[PDB]
Amino acid sequence: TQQPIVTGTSVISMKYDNGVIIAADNLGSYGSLLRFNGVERLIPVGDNTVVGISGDISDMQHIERLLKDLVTENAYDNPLADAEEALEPSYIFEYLATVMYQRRSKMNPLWNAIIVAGVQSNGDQFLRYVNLLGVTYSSPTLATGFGAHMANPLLRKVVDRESDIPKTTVQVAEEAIVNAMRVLYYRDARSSRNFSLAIIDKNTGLTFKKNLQVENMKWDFAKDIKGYGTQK
Amino acid sequence: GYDRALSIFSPDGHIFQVEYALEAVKRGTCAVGVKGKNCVVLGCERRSTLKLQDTRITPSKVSKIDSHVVLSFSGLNADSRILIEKARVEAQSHRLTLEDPVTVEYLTRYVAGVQQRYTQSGGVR
Amino acid sequence: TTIVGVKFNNGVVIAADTRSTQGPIVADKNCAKLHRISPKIWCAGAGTAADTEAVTQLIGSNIELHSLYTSREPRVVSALQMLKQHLFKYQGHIGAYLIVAGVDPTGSHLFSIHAHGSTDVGYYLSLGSGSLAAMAVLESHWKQDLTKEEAIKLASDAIQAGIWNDLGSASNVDVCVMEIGKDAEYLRNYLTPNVREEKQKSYKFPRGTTAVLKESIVNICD
Amino acid sequence: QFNPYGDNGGTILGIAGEDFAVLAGDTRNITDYSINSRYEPKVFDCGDNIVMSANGFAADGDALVKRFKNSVKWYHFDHNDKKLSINSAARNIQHLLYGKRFFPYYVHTIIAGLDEDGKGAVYSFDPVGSYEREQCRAGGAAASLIMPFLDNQVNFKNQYEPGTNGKVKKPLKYLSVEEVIKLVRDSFTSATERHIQVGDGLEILIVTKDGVRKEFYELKRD
Amino acid sequence: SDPSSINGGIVVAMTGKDCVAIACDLRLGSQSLGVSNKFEKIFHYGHVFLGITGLATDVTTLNEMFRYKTNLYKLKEERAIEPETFTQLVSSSLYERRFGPYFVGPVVAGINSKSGKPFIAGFDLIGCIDEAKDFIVSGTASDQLFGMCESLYEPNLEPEDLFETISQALLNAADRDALSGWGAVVYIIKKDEVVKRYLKMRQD
Amino acid sequence: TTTLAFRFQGGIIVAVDSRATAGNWVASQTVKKVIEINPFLLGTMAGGAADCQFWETWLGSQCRLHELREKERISVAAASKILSNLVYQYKGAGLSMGTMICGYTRKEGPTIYYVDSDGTRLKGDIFCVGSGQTFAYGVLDSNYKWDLSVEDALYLGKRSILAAAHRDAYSGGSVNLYHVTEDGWIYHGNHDVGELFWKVKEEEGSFNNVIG
Amino acid sequence: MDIILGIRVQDSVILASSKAVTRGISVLKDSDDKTRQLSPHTLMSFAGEAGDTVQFAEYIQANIQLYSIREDYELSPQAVSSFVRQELAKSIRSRRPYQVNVLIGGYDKKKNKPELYQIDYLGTKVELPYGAHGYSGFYTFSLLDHHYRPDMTTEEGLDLLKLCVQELEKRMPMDFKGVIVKIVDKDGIRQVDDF
Amino acid sequence: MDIILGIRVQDSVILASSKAVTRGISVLKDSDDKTRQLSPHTLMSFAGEAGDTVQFAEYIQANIQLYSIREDYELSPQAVSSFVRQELAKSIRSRRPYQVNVLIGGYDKKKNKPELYQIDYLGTKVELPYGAHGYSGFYTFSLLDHHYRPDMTTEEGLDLLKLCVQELEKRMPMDFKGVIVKIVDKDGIRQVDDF
Amino acid sequence: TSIMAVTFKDGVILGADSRTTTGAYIANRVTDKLTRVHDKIWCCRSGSAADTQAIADIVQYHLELYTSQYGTPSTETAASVFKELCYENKDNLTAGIIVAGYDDKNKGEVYTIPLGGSVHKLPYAIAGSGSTFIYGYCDKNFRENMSKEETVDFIKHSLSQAIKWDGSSGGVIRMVVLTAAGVERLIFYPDEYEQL
Amino acid sequence: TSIMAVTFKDGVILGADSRTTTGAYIANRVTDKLTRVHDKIWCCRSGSAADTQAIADIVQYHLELYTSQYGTPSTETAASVFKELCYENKDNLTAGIIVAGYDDKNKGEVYTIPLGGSVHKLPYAIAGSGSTFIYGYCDKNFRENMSKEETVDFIKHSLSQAIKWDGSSGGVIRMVVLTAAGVERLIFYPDEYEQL
Ligand SMILES: [Mg+2]
Ligand SMILES: [Mg+2]
Ligand SMILES: [Mg+2]
Ligand SMILES: [Mg+2]
Ligand SMILES: [Mg+2]
Repeated sequence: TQQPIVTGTSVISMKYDNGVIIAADNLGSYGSLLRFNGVERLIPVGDNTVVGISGDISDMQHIERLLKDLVTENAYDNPLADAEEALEPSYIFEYLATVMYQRRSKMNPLWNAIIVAGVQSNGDQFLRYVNLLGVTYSSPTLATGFGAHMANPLLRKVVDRESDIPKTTVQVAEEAIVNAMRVLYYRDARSSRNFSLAIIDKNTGLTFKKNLQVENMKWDFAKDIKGYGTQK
Repeated sequence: GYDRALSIFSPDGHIFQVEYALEAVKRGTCAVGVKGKNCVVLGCERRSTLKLQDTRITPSKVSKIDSHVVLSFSGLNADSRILIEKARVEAQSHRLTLEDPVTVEYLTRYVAGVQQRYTQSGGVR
Repeated sequence: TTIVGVKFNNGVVIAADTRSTQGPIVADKNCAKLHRISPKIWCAGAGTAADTEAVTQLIGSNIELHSLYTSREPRVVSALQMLKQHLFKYQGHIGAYLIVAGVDPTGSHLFSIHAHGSTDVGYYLSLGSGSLAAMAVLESHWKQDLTKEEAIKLASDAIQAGIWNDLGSASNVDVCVMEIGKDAEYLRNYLTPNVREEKQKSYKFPRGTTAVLKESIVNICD
Repeated sequence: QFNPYGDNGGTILGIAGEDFAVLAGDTRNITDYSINSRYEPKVFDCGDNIVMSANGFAADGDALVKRFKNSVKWYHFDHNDKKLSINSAARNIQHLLYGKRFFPYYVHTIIAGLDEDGKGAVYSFDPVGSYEREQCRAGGAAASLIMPFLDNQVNFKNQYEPGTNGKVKKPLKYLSVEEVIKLVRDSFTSATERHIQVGDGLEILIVTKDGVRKEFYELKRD
Repeated sequence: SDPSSINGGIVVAMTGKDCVAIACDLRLGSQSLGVSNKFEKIFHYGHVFLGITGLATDVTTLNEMFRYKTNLYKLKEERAIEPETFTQLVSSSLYERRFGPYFVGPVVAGINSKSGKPFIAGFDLIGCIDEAKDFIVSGTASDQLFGMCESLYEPNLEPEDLFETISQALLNAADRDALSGWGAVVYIIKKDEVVKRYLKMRQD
Repeated sequence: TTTLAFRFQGGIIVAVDSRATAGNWVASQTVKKVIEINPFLLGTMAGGAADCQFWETWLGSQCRLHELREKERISVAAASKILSNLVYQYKGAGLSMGTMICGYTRKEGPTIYYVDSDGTRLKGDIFCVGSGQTFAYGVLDSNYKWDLSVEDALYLGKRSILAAAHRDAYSGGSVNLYHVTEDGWIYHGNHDVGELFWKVKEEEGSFNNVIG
Repeated sequence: MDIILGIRVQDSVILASSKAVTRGISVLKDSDDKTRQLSPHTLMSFAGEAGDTVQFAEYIQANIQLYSIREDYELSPQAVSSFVRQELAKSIRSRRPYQVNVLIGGYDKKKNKPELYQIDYLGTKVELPYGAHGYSGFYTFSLLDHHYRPDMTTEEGLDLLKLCVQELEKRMPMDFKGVIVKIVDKDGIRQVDDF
Repeated sequence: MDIILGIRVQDSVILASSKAVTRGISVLKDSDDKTRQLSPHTLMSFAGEAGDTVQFAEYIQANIQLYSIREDYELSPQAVSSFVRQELAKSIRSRRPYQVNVLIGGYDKKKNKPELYQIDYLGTKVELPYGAHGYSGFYTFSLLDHHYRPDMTTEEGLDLLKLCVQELEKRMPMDFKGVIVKIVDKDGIRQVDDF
Repeated sequence: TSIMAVTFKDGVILGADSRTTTGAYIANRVTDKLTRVHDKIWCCRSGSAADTQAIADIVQYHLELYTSQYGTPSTETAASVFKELCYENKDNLTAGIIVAGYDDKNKGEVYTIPLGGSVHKLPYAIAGSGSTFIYGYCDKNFRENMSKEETVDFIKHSLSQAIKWDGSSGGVIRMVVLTAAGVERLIFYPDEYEQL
Repeated sequence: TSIMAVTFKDGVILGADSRTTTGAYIANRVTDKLTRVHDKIWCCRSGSAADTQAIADIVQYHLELYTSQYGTPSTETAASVFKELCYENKDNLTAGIIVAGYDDKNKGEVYTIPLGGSVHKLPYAIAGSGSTFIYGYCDKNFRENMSKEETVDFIKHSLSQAIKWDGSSGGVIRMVVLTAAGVERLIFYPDEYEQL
């Protein structure tokens, strides 16, 4: 048993017709102190998987090393490590999910909420969640922390059920994700303007975008707001 | 720990350490058991090569395992004490858990089991 | 519960869902959560249900008496000031959280009020367990100088976000529109789901199924 | 302090017919007032004509199903591909559960299938392994809402034959698979209306001598 | 310890076509111990019926209080109180004990003598009105009652059909509650006749 | 819960209720609170359901191994002590068990041992365990005799559970009856308390306080 | 205090109350009368917290005696029981509640009927054919449920009461030092001096 | 368990132990023998936590019986008591201590003297002319301090014991259902079947 | 919350962020924490919003009644009324208030009233959760008798950093300028102050 | 405690105060919080003195054994060893450590290891109770590729303010300069830095 110290907020994601998108801001908070501003919380595994992690950053860095070690280990005595016997999103998730549930069962959890996003060998989209309790679930849209409360409602307006996925393009999906990140910046006190976004497409592969910023913000209406009731 | 297999099979299918243990029994003083209609008698030989012995305190050849069962033996005297102690402990353990004293057959089966165990355990004769 | 308030060019609109729960159990599928303080000052609340209703009626009562005394139509700042001072006095033991909206001779207003007695001003506000689902929709689409039509749409879309995504929010959408210089128009069940459930069975029993020991006429007349 | 447990909501229902058995459950997964998934399967085909659901804390539920499926695999390996009977599976699950008696699987487990005489069978477990063969058993969030209805409509409790006035009970006539599926759908439709954790979808697994079949029905999403 | 579940018991009310029904179990207990099988929880003031579940001392106290208040109401108003008006009186009376409440779950049932409209209403222990068209439930088996009522209920039932529906709702709900049962009473209420029926049920 | 067991001329009568509750919620009315350890030995369920089920099933496995090894029926004394010694090892860990181990052997005759999760092992003639034990004891104590017939003894045990099922909120559902003889136990059926109550009331004239 | 029982038969009400007074470690008295006569045909037995029991009982006694003098009339048992219930219901939300449980046994001279009321410290009133407080009912109700008849004589009620006390003396852990038994009928209140 | 008394007279040791076994609300048994014979001339009575009492007693009994067989000799009461004290002293710093208090009454055949040892669950041993555990001594020691004589007969010890039990039955709140009395002398151990 | 008040040559300027949080949720991102208790006496509020609003409303009432009887009150008088409420009700309040005002006789004045109800007259004052991160910056960069533009820059830069590090602070930067010329409201948006 | 490490053109400089408190009592006013784990790899310690001394001693041991086998370790390697101890024993440690070192290949590097056991490579780092007060100042005044004299001034000014506001910080300002030229120790007394 512990308590999280340096933490990362929401990770948000969704499926679209040819793949998945995932995003997370670049902040590492120390309680109410916005201590670290250059933290990458999206960690790619090969060219077909991206693992987005929220929660305790020290545990994230540990998981990051486990994934790095997983790639090394898979390459051992494996002539098809860059082909048929390459790591799949489903392999990477199941491994993490096993670790997370084992850790909670020893009453020593990895204080995280994780979303594994990727594309399988057969082109199928993969998107599944796991947290410190070892709880797992899948959905067309997935989000952690504040994103679960604010991002999911917005993303579910685009893909409300399974049948909406083929109808959703990457431009529409990315647009919805980018808007959700803006909304979270407005309303989450532990968020930052800077974020990373990753797209895993079955045709164009893995596109990793760093140093993105929340833009087109509405603040002008603040000038007219005066007092808290009677003040003019 | 010392794990050496002392009791092993020979080409002719004999375990010599067990057979040589019988030769130790052959050397031991004679013991005899006879059961009547309403009694059992245990007779034991005392070799008279040892006089000046104190018969009050010298270990007697027949030992009570419980108030209703006795054990006599032929062979190594020191070895017999280990079996007698184990049998006595088991007799009390039986009374404690089953709430009934051991049958003569049960006590025999236990002692015999200990003897067998020492014929296929490592590091023991 | 999901409640929103949205300001527009010449008025204000307040909206709410209609689910009323006892914990995880639903008691009323069509609760009217939109209330009156005065004819053109409406409110809706979350928290302790009896406290939101009781505090609305009490201030509404005094607002009426005040309006009569002063020969003036009641102001939203008056409902606001009377509410917060009452709630503050009780240090949040009256679990009343409200969104208060209305028009008066001064203009159109939108306030949120919290159990401990703090108030807020805004052009769009949300409240209840569905507050975050609603605010996500409001932060995505609210703009300055909305028309009455746009503001009703934004408000009811914000409630829908709560209905679908919040377990404590469900069923229908109630709306009340307070435009300046007009009568406030209250739109009960402004949105309903189309379609109606039909069960596989009818459970209507055969008569005489229940066993009975006694019968008697109850004298209800004097 | 770290809480190793959680509640993912959900409601499941197992009914044993004369020559069949069903095990149903909603497809909604939740924490607190949020929806995690509208479709997250909860009832599983575990092989050898056995269906299983472990409702409550989904991490423990997934672990237990995973371990039992594994136990079926090793039962075949160890006993010449012998078919694991429903009664043997039940006793096996008791041991899986009781092995964690002092750090339990926070779940209410139900399995369904056919016994060795071809008759329908449902077994119900508590979190630490106590079990019983039953005819009808609801588990999870809305179990208290469903079971009284089932006592009334499956076992005809409190129902007497008209004209006799409580002297003759309603006879217990056998129900068909189609009749049972109606009671299941109506049970979940009612539960969805009055319980906030129940909704989204209903997946039923039917077990006969011909094998395992699935049926899916939508539920309200609010 | 929990005051609302020391004595046990349940009340349910339903609306039908030109009629209302209200029903209750007869148990009073001290936790596990059954004390009385004749503790009726439904009372009436004129043509307005009030069922009360919860802590039995408060049930008795509130009955006496509402008899008190409806009697004075009648003397002054020169007419019997109506269900809608009484509902507000119950709400008012409960909320005046906001920070020292009666541990009860009241249920009002009746027909307006002037409009002929059937009426039911429920309250939490501090007066929040639940104003539902179909049915109102209360007591230690309220979950069970919600389940029964949601599935068994259909609108516009005739008086004698409504009797069967509400009776089966109560009975089967009570049989899944340890602290409810030991007998049951059902009131069928029409504009100018009320029938009271005692049900036969298991006594465990 | 209400369970009882008593010794008499014809052996042992075992009678239990069938109700299981989780708070006020009645989880089941069809619970088997008599565990058939083997064809000669019975155990009652009270306290923890899993604890009683699991360890009394395990007890049957130990009794079976005993008679394989010793070629003789296990005594009720020895069987009961296997269970009491086991739970005593777990003492403090949180097992919950209140059971009567009932049997009829040659050397002992009809024998009952109350075994309990804090290590208690008591031999006796009459035992009653559960939330409704006090109600059952009253009927038992005032009507018990050694020279009861098997028929009258069965009824007494049935009537004593009924008494408890009526007054105790957490007891009821149905009554399960068993008669333990030297040649093994004999099941004497499941009796719905609902139907039993009215039947007994009429035939016996008891429960005048209740209207029927 | 500990055991207080009551049984209403054909023509009378019988109250049985334990004699022991225990203060922690020692039994200070074995002849305590846990009852007060409220009026010639109304008797109240009591049990609960030390001090509060007698204070409450004597307070009720005084109020009923005052009423009897003012009106030159004996209140009905039902009226007395309703008065007592209100006092206890009032008490439960007080600064320091009376922790007292009572049984009221009276003979209504107007209706010519015995009546037994059971009221707990919360103000929970019930009219019964037989009643008790504390754990007393747990041991005795199964016997009363079996043997009770509404047409029992006073002698039959006493015999059934003996059976109840015998079961209490067998299965109760505490020594309550026997019971004092009193009968309430049309002729008033009298104590059975041999029990 | 509850009351265990002991008194050493001229030529014997008398142990009196209550018969009741109470599990919370009900008295489950009224004929329980809270004693074990450790050897022909040594008896141990016990009281304490449920389960631990009998488990400890039977464990001691087995160990002494084992010693008796191995050496064909009966240990002196003093030796048996020292063994028991060590086991309890060992137990008190264990993971889960035996919560058992004992009295050891024995006749030393070598010295031709009766001996009574009192040992509590901590391993606190004392040799006494008379002893008890729990609250038993609070009621009885004033009577024993007054009447006791080291030259008392067995019959006089039994009469003094009756007086002690009578005082316990009067002032103790709990019903301990009488006592089983056993005498330990040169001829061994016997039970007084009428007390 | 990040609030400050700074005296300068021509008077005094109050500054504040606009973020109001309930845990990690931003309940209001456009809050006005600069409140008017008299024409040229304003305050910056920190702590319980309910408490600081209630206090400010009472003070505004007291100064309105004061003005009706004795004419325009001094900034010191306003601070005293604040202090009296905060000190006497210290057990039931969580309020940290900075009082700033302009007289013609006294010019710009700043009073800070921390949790206990003590009063401290200062050249400038900082308060709120975000103030902790700018004690060093403000101490190094403050000068007496700055110009209006320098003081606006000083406050803008200071609160920019407070917002940068404190998650409880954010939104826009509001300011109120108090001089002989009158009362001027200023607002600065994220895209302006974040790039400083 | 007030500690910091700053990279500059020629390498890196560590800085620290010298105050060690037991409650409000200053148990040591001349503490050396700049500790050497290798020739040109030093660290700044914050948190439990017992824990940070124990950790530093173990690290010094590990790097000594590393050097005997594999030659001079990198600053990254030193940080990893620190992290490994801090992360794996996070339940039983209260340590906040800044690691600074000079390679010829990598030049000046700074790693901060906060409470949880995470590692963060930064241009400069601040830590300790007094760091809170200089987040604003340090962010505004830090530049990359400063000169030795500029970096000394930056650290001197920064810790001067941290000491000014934090009661847990004080005494002298110690500094250690790590360059290709070698290792230089600096000390600055109160009469020097208080007047800045
Ligand atoms: Mg729902
Ligand atoms: Mg919803
Ligand atoms: Mg019931
Ligand atoms: Mg019952
Ligand atoms: Mg910020």
